[PDB]
Amino acid sequence: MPALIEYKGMKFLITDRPSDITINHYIMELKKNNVNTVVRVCEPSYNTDELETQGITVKDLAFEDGTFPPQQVVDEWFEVLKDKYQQNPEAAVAVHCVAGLGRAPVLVALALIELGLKYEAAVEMIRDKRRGAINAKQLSFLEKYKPKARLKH
Amino acid sequence: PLGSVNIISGALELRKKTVADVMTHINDAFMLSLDALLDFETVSEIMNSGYSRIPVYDGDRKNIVTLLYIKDLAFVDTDDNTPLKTLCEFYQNPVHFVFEDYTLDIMFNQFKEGTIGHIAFVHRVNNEGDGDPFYETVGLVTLEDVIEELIQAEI
Repeated sequence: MPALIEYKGMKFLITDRPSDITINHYIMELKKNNVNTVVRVCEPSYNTDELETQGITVKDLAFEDGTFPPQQVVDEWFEVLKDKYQQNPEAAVAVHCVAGLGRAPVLVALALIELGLKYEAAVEMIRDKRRGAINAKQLSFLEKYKPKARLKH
Repeated sequence: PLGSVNIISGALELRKKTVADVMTHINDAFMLSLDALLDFETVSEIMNSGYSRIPVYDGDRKNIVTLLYIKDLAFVDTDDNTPLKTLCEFYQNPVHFVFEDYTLDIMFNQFKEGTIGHIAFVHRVNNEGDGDPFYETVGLVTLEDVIEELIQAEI
């Protein structure tokens, strides 16, 4: 289940956890959205070799379920975003937690906030393409997060 | 059928209903577990369910992961006791989800377009249990379900 969020040239594909049963159709959805990197914010539960053969690299940035990402995760998440946009600005970055409803949309929200959107605008933009995509606790920390244009160039 | 009812008029009235009004609830549906083996008893109960598209779940019945088509069973050897997972890993039948408030007219057109197949599963976002919100399947709707709704409603 994909969802393409795009703001100021940056493209995010909020997917769910791919399975070995349907990994082929997951790869085509990535290629259809020009996705080279998949950021996994849940525990690993699928084979990563097949994705690597098709050019899709997988980055593990997991954290506790239903919580807010630690700073080390936020910094690395912004770091990999700045690396991929400079490598190919037309390339989208895929992010997935178990169902693409929690930890993955929160990272996209932080990126949208770092690009100039208020947290309520970022959350609404995500929920416009992904119904029920943030819990109240993760929202309680999105409202306290302070950006500083960490994705300026 | 049903007298060659006007599909245009029938499809218009489908806007007044949603998938939750014609879906088969997950407790009433015939489904297969991913760990099931395709011996003769299993193949027989699939052949006698009358369905051509069998939902396949993993762990919980609500965790639907793929689909089994009767065509996928044509060339299996019931003596081999072939695991259903081995079959599903080969065919990799995709699975598509909609929400309960999805109106039948949009579902009817999406079925006729063939972008998602002819069976759609109905899920909801369960956000009560602490943790990330997760999807929970509650039922399934098919193109045949929409057709008989059109047939049962000729004026």
